[PDB]
Amino acid sequence: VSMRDMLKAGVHFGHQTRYWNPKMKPFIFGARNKVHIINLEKTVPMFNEALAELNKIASRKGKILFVGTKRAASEAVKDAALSCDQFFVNHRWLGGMLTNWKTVRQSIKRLKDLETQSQDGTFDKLTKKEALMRTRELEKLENSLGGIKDMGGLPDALFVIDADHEHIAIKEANNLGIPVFAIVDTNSDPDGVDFVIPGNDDAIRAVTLYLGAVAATVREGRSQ
Amino acid sequence: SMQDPIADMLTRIRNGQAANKAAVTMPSSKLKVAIANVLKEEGFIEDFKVEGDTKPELELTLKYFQGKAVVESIQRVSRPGLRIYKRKDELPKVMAGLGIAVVSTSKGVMTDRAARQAGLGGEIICYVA
Amino acid sequence: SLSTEATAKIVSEFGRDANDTGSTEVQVALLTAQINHLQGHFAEHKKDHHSRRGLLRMVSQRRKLLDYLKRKDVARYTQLIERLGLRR
RNA sequence: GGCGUAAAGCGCACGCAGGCGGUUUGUUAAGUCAGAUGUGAAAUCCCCGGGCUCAACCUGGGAACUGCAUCUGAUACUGGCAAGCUUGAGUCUCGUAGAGGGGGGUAGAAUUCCAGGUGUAGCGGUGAAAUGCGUAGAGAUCUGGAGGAAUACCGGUGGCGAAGGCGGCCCCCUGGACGAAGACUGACGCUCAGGUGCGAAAGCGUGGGGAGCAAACAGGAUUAGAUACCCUGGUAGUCCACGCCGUAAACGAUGUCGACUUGGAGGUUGUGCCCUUGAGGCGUGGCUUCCGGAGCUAACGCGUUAAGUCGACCGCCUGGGGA
Repeated sequence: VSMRDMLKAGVHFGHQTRYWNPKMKPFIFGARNKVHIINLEKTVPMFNEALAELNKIASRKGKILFVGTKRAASEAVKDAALSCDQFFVNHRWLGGMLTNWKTVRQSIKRLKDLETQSQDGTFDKLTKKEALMRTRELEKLENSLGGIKDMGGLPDALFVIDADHEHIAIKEANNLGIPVFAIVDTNSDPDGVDFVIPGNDDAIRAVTLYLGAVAATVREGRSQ
Repeated sequence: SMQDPIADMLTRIRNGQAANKAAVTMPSSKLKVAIANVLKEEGFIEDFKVEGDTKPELELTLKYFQGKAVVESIQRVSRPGLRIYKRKDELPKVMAGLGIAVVSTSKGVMTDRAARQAGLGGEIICYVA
Repeated sequence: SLSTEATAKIVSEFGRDANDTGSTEVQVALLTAQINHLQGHFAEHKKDHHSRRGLLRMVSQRRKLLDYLKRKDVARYTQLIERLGLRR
């Protein structure tokens, strides 16, 4: 949140001037070497407001859903969402995880049944061909739905990295009225998000800074 | 060529409102300033200022409520190709009274309800809803 | 078109100053000089329609300037049309 | 209510009548507005009652008759008049790019033809053939000459032009566009029925010219037939001068003029700034190609060069045939 730590983390950096979105004009400070520079004076108050609303949602019995699938922010999202008893989607977002929850609930049930019969059940009726088949199905289903297995229903807030990369999740949350907290870069569309946090979403240290701040605020919210 | 500057002012307001512009600028005129006064006193624009002496430039500060346009519709009624004059008993009411109709009566430019209370008719400048 | 010296001469004899190059009299005189000069070119090049379009542009511009001058001040209009030899 | 594709933008432009017209002051009170007066026949329409036992019907009173004229005022807007102003529109200075137009000259490559040398049996053409040319020496090759037409490479969703269109090089005459900084005139403007002008190709008239190509035409093929596609020739024509014709899927199937509305990548042509580092970067105009946002659209798609939001004027459409 500290603008010095932000500027040292690489938050102010943006994409090239070609790929920019004109709707991101209020949050752009300028350009250097044909890449946009995000205005941190605009970034820190919006990030603080987003953190305040996230803390409210956490303290009011809420479920946060951390969404980010880029190879830069996958493991970071996993660590952040596990560090606060939350849920994450760090791999491919299945089209309809939220709007078609009544159908992916069955896949969650299947994943849970498979992992219980593998670990606690320990069928041992292997056949050495259906066993490896079931383990591969379990690993696919876990890489797809491993973060939201203990969610139960739809979350109350989405924290998205690279709002352009995750337009499907944002559109689903907007269809369901769930507030969206997205790290919107200079090339992304800030229309479908509620709490736009204009900052770099490609550098790894920037997303670790964002996720650490969000994890801290949601933990302090959990602990009231 | 420029044959209707009042319709041009209305079009500038409409296009600046649709583009979420903060303020719109245009060459000034007495009738433009009167219509801008009528719009400001009715609450459709925030403020207006006239800058310059030999070439006055009128600048209207557009108004938004919920990130939405305050001026939903603004149309030119009386135009150079067809002039529209109305008597006081047939003055139009926009949006069943929720909108205003800028009327140019012999006592200056005013709204349709002000011209009705004053017992006057005249040229229907525009409809603002 | 007209040379610089001929244009300067016309501006001087038809203008209220050596810099009054925009007066209606100066414009009409310059257009008349260009038309009279082009007359000889088109006597020899009767199939030059592309240049005759610019000639007719000059003619119509001079006509509109003369109409404006006659509507503005008829005395200067008469002085101009007698000094230039117009009125068909 | 419409005109990109469903019917509908004149092929393009100039322009008279007409329509509309930047901005300020004064004046008038023509349009406009307000009030009053006169009139707007009665019946009818409508409202409240009355009489027919009810109704139809009859009838009292009122409202209405949205109109016209006159008189008295108002002056915001439109109009008239007078004086202004510079931002629209033009003039001048200096340059820039361009297949813009008209006239004359010239250059090279190639096709064809004529004459000659070498040389010998084929050449040409096709899916295959044949018609055709060739022992009278073809085709091939070499040399010289004649004539006409068009300008390889450059060459490019490049440039110029109102449109149609414009392509070697040189000279002569000539129109438009754009840019820099100023000076000047001061609404002189936009559109335009009728009118006039320009208007691909084909076609027509007169006089030339005629290499190549090629309607018609002839022959050889193919075919059931083949008045065609294919082949061998070939006249008009294509070319030039001067007239006529006035039509095209004359297309962006998108009239002209002006204002406003997020962006990206290019092309072309000026101009300004900076140790010019560089064939550099950053601005600022003109024209132009592709994609795409809001918006619009029946959709396709258009999208700052709008088919978005508006204003002025014009042309056009009203089911398919007949036509």
